[PDB]
Amino acid sequence: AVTNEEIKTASKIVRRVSNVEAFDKSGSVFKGYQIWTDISPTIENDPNIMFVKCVVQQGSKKEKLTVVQIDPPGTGTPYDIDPTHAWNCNSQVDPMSFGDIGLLNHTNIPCVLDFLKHRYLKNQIYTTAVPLIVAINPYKDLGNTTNEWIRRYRDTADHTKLPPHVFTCAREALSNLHGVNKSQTIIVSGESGAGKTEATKQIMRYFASSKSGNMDLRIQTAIMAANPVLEAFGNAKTIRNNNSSRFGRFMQLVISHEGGIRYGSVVAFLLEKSRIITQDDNERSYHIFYQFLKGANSTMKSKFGLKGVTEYKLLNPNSTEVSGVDDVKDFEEVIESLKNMELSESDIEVIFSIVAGILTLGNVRLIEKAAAIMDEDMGVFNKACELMYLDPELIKREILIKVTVAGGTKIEGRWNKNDAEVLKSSLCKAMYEKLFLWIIRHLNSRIEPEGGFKTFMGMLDIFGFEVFKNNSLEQLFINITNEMLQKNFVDIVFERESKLYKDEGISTAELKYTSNKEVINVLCEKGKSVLSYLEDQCLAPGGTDEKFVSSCATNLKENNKFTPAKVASNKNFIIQHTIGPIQYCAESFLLKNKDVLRGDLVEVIKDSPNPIVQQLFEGQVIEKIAKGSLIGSQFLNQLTSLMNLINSTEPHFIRCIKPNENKKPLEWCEPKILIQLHALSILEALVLRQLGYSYRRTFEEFLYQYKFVDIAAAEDSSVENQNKCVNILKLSGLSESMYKIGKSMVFLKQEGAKILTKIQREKLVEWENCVSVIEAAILKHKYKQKVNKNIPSLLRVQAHIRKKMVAQ
Amino acid sequence: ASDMEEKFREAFILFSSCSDHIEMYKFFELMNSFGIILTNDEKAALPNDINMDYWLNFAKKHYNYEQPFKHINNVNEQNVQIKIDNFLGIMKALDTRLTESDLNILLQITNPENKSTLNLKTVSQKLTESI
Amino acid sequence: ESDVRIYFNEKSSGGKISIDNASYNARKLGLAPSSIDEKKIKELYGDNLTYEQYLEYLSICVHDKDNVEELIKMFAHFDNNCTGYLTKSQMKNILTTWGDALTDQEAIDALNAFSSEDNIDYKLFCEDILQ
Ligand SMILES: Nc1ncnc2c1ncn2[C@@H]1O[C@H](COP(=O)(O)OP(=O)(O)O)[C@@H](O)[C@H]1O
Ligand SMILES: [Mg+2]
Repeated sequence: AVTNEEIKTASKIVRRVSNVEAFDKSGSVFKGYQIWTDISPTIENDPNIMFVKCVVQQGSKKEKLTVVQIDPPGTGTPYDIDPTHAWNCNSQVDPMSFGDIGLLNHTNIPCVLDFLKHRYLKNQIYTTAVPLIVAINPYKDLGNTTNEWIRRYRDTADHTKLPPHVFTCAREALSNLHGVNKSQTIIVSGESGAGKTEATKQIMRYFASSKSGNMDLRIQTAIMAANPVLEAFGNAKTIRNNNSSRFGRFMQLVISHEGGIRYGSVVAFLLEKSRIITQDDNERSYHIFYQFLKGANSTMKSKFGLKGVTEYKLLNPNSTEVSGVDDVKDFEEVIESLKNMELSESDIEVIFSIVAGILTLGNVRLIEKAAAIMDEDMGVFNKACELMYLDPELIKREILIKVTVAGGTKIEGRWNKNDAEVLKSSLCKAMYEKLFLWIIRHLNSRIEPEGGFKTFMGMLDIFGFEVFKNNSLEQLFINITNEMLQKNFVDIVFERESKLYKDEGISTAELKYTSNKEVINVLCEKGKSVLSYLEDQCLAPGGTDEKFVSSCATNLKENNKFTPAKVASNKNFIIQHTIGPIQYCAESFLLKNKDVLRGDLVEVIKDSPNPIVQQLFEGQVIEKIAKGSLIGSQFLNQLTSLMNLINSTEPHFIRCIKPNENKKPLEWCEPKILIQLHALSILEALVLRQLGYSYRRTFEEFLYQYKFVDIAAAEDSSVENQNKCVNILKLSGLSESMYKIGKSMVFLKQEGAKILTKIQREKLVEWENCVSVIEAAILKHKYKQKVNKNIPSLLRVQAHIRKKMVAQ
Repeated sequence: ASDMEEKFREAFILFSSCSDHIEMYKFFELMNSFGIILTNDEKAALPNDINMDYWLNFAKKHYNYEQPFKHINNVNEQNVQIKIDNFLGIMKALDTRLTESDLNILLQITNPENKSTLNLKTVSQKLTESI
Repeated sequence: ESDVRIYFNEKSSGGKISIDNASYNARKLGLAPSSIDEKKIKELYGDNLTYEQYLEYLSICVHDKDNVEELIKMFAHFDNNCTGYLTKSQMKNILTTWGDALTDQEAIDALNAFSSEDNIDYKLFCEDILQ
């Protein structure tokens, strides 16, 4: 499962920032001094392990350390590591005692990974790196998202006494909305299988839980019913996920302060059309196909003339079954959900007639006569069109008759087998995508507010940055979205910090901002971008994929953000994305961008006697291709609208992690988790929060915490709290650069706060023995209490051992 | 006669996660749980891979049977009372592993009342009872 | 049902069975009694049971609630890295320190009978003894 490309990437993410203090004043190793190292036979032999715990041996030199691995258990063998391969350890720390990664003394990569690991192993899958919430997929039901948990997270007096959870984010977002009359957006991001759709569904169920009723239950049920429907039509079983979302989703919700969804709006964008036609081995198409064919009753099967799951060219005959997926039971849920979306039994029959029609059309065989439909399949063709409420003669004419414009005259001709197969495929894909969008459009007409949203709760459930072996146009669109989301993240972190300093009268010139404006421009900017050049090449008469790549290298020399490829320089390009360089393959890019149904076929569909079929392409406009018709052109339009809307809201960020590629609980692959920590800006979030005046506590908070730095200045009745703090700070030994006194708070640099903790500790040296003995005596009591809870279980083991003894 | 062996054995395995060997940092916690305090020079002279038997001998030689928790309070001196928030301040300043729960438990035990100060003779008495 | 009377008659003295012989009969009968079940029937009828009290005792010794999930709790508690394994020494220390503690020979034997290796899959050990 672990690639060498993952090992190369993971090792590039590791950095040694914190220098290890293994020696005393005398130059002697601190007895038992623990470090993290990336040098071990355990690491060579186990691709899952990236770091091991070692103790620095008595006799080490500062230039080269002699260490012995202790965790995982080793040989007891001393070996030598260079200090650039030793990292600080958070020894004697409970990972369950606090929720933020940043409250750790050491936040180096082996330290972050260990904290997350030990929490994950105790079924604490949520951890913050403010403002981000990290959610690691447990690949099992932990039972932490039940109604008892919703009521607990919702009705608890002091919100800060609850551990991190997706419900904490749902609660904070809903409090701010109603508290300061401001719209919010919960952004759920991660890779396929990370747990995004689950986190989304969990948050919606939290929102749908009202303390004392919802009179708008009819709207809430329609919205909640969208989950099974959107999944059936837009999710598929891939190799990396049995229920993969193959679209981007955005929702706006109107939720009462007590819980209860009153209004909503759903948006589904970038649906993977190619899946409708072909699927890789061990991969299915959209669940709906299998749910429908397997679950449809005898009457429905005879009406639509349905054949089996293994009997359709559009469906892989070998990946029909999925482990723990009952398509029949899921179909019953889908029918009920469609009914709850206020669709009539007539509407539902049209929905499945079109699905049956798309499937039937895929079975029609074409031959070379110029192309022609096989006579054997002429009835199969007619049934397909009747099922899709389309004109059989007019649909036939659009698949087999070609209208070329030579000179300035229209010339009737014929499509060859290959060209006609493309048109038939395009019709299948277009009919499906527009039906999927119509179901959403219909839902929105039942759930949306008549005059638009005043204040809403936004929700984005989107694929994070994608870095595959072959990165195509879909990866380019995903990575462009994620660049806009990264700008949103760095912008809000800055805006929030800049306001705090300003409110307290601290200098905002010291603050740091890393813009991705350069890479946004190279990808989107009108006239000088990859997307602008993709459009020009698509609109050009002799436009090719190679001329697109060539025009990119020729006109994007001002920034390093565009870099031409080394191996096959043409047909390949590389972009300097925020998470590093991503290499795209421009092969089929123009074909992919132009993959939108042509003018004349659309007009036949609009001319259907069925009102639902007439609505699929409502006001599409007739047409070679125009700018606004290309996938990328429409994509950038939607993206700007979507981003303008989110930039108007207070953002919330849920970053999901897939801990292994095996879909197993309690299985931790460090190289894979590290690539994700990086890609999800979890590591950058720690960096950002640590910069500048990192520590901020009220005068009273500072005085309780740093009391014994100078107990005389702290316990002086005459001086004010603002003055006491300047007296403690001036006497301490801290440089003026390390601290600032604000209106209500003491502002400290991260380094200054650590020195001040160390000053206070020197002043209380006489307590060290007393505090050690009290703490250790309590820990011994605490450890025995954890044994006591498990003694009833042990009595059972012992009882069975003594029974097995008698048996002998 | 008052053998502490069975208690020294159980305490080692609570700190070693039932293995017959213990890490250096966890040996320090174990000895300290019995009031044993070592100097940095005594710490350095310890074996690098401490086993059960080494501890059982070390504890017999170092444990103060007459006065465990002499490092919280010595009966030979007198000067034994601190304000609750000052004690909690010191506990936190020296970076305790002890959580808010653990500390609150320790507080209602060693201070059954809500008296403005905590007595260290009462802390050492209560901790000795709990051995 | 037949074996229940057959085993009782083998250990029965003056129409009554002792608690140690009643527990031995339950072990012979494939039941796994503990000190808790032994203390329950002690609280009710003393150390010598009639045939009615002996049957009622075998009813307490039916622990249908027993499975791998339940029994593994103490071992799982000491498996900090969640490997699903513990060494023989870890498990011997658990089995001989707390609860109805076994002797060091009894524990060593039970473990040595299960595996020849130092690292024991404790889920498989518990599954084996339940049989
Ligand atoms: N919080 C969770 N608890 C339990 N299982 C989960 C959780 N999140 C995800 N899963 C499991 O992982 C699978 C993939 O998660 P999913 O929400 O679809 O991720 P994504 O949308 O990022 O691809 C789920 O279908 C489910 O089996
Ligand atoms: Mg999803």
